[PDB]
Amino acid sequence: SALTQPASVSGSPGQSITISCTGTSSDVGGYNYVSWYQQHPGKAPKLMIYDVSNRPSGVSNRFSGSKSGNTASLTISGLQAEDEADYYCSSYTSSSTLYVFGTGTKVTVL
Amino acid sequence: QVQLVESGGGLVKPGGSLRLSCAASGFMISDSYMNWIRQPPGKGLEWVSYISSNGYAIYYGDSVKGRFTISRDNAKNFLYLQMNSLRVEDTAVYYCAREQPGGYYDSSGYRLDPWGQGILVTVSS
Amino acid sequence: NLCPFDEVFNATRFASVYAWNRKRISNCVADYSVLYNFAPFFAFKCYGVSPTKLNDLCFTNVYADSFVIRGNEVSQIAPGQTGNIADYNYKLPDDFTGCVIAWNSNKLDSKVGGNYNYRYRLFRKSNLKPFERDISTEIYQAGNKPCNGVAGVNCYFPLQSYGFRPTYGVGHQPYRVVVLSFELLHAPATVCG
Repeated sequence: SALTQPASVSGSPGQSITISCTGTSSDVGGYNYVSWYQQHPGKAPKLMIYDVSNRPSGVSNRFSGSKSGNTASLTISGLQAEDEADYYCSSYTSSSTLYVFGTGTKVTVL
Repeated sequence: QVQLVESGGGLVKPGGSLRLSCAASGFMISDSYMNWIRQPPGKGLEWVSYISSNGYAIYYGDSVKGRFTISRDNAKNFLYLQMNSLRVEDTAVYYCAREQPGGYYDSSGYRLDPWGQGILVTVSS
Repeated sequence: NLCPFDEVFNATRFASVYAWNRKRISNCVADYSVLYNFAPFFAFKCYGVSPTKLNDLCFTNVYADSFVIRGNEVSQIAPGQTGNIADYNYKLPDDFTGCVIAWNSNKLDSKVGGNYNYRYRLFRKSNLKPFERDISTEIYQAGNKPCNGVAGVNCYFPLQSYGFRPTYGVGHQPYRVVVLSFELLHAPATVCG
């Protein structure tokens, strides 16, 4: 039981990106508790968003989460440079395992 | 503000054991639900275990079941996770993270907010 | 100045029965028309008042207690009824007035293998007066100074886990519950609307 998160994306400052994160009908769809964390190489992953629409402190409005059925999808606007980092979609389930994670996305800017 | 520093990891031989200590600073570890996250080198993240506030609810990862005991030192205010009878596939970095909505009237979904610095373990000859 | 109703019913994590939580809500305009939204509302009943008339009167001080109990014991939470959920766990008075609300939530409190997070005192020396909660840790006796840390034929641990599983019969799945209690001595009106 793991979420399927895509490989990688690429764009220049000013473009905008989306990232898909699918799942089953027990972890993502049916609970809508998915969250998203970011990790630069060499730092503990830091919380980016949770509760989808709930953006936490400090985060640039440039991130926009959304959940449709089973799929979840992030959309980041105003392509910058710091975007160079891994992004993991995580979720809380109801069988064994109270949290799963996505394969991981590498976001690189051209 | 609130730090989660780790200590106790490093190199080991296969079959042996080791113990990781998670020290919380900036707040009280005796009332914050905790849980460990393991990440192999060059892969994603994976769940390890979880302690509750009660101390009476303990949930292990399905793979670390049967080994990898967990506990808390509410006297020394740390968390301890002893990995016992390790194998070659467990080499990874480990993070000690706390669930944010640890209050009693949160009406807010869970999220691991305070992250750990993380320490590595390597299992081979 | 509305009242925080959708902040206690929308709570993310409840307390266990034996250490139930109380919260005072006052100095605000309370409306009981929004409560119908959440859950199937397996039980919503009042003693001393009728809900259709409840949106009108003003009260002295209304309290709210929340906890989680099994699904075959919901009946035990009633004025002056005997059983095992209102003898040593938590008890309400025989002259109670107010309302009770419960909704089986087996989708957020039951994991696979038994959710061992909510317990209740099975052994108590003497029953309890209304609206008192006991958190004192003590081992039951066995015709001798009770085992100081151990368990024999008797000398069992006071608290027993529920172990909720997602396959039980309806009467064994957990049920979130909340109780409203208020005086109507027409004391200085503090809440209505």
